[PDB]
Amino acid sequence: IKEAIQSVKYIAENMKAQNEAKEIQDDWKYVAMVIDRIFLWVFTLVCILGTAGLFLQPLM
Amino acid sequence: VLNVHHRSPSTHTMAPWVKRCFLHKLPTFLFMKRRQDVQEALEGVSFIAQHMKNDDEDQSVVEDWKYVAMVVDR
Amino acid sequence: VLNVHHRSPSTHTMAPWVKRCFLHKLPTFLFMKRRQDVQEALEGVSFIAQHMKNDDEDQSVVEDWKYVAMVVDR
Amino acid sequence: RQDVQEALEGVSFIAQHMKNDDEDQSVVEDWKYVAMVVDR
Amino acid sequence: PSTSLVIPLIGEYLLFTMIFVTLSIVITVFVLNVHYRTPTTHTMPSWVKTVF
Ligand SMILES: CCCCCCCCC
Repeated sequence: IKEAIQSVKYIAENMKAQNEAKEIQDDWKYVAMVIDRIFLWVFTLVCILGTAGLFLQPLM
Repeated sequence: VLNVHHRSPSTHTMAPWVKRCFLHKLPTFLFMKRRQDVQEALEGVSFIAQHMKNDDEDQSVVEDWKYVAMVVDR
Repeated sequence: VLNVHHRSPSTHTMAPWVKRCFLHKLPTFLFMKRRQDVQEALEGVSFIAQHMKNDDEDQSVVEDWKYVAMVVDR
Repeated sequence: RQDVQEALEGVSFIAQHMKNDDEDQSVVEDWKYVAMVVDR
Repeated sequence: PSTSLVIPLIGEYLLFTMIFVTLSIVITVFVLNVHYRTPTTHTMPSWVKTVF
């Protein structure tokens, strides 16, 4: 009788713990997305600067 | 078009222009057409219901992102 | 090292030597550091809770296999 | 009383659903083990 | 030819692009290691909460 109510309490605590772990995993994914974006901008600027200064500019 | 497939509500947020453009105009244009112990128990069951409703909302938004990627692909 | 990552609790048994070697000593050596209608409803809720407990145990064992793979990799 | 009756049917349906799900998981683990034996 | 006096601009461009694409794969293996990471195997630091 009380065992079923304690089991529902256990189910609620398990779902809360799984939700908190998924929050931590979303934070780990978001920091990787941030590193991905900063290196996208850095290598886009380096690629345009290299193809300008090394390929077209002396060759004109 | 592969990047807009894996967008989730925990990372991105769907802008209203990509709400209203890639779901209504172009799918119709490209032929897509879509006592004290008892008290804690009610609190736990209400928490379970809130969690399942939030999970269904997030799944609906990620299915929306998948359909947007499908429309851009076509 | 990719075979030991995909070892499940249902098909393999973790031996005590990999327990004592690849879980305790080497993660410190390599700087890792980790009423007949009513009565069946209660029995059903008890079965659901016990099955979620078994699922949590098997998930812990498969994450332990993943950590052993990570230690061998480093 | 009519509102009380459907919740017990819901709990029994959830129990039967999870039992069928566990049987399907056991059968697919059996298929995985057959693949493992043939590979070895 | 194999004249070592001066280097061509196109060979310099090929070497440049190979160096930066190799640095791109050594970055992308790091971001794949950062992505697939769980709280049951790693603890998240404090300075990464403010910077990244
Ligand atoms: C009291 C019924 C709870 C049912 C929980 C089911 C959870 C499915 C993820």
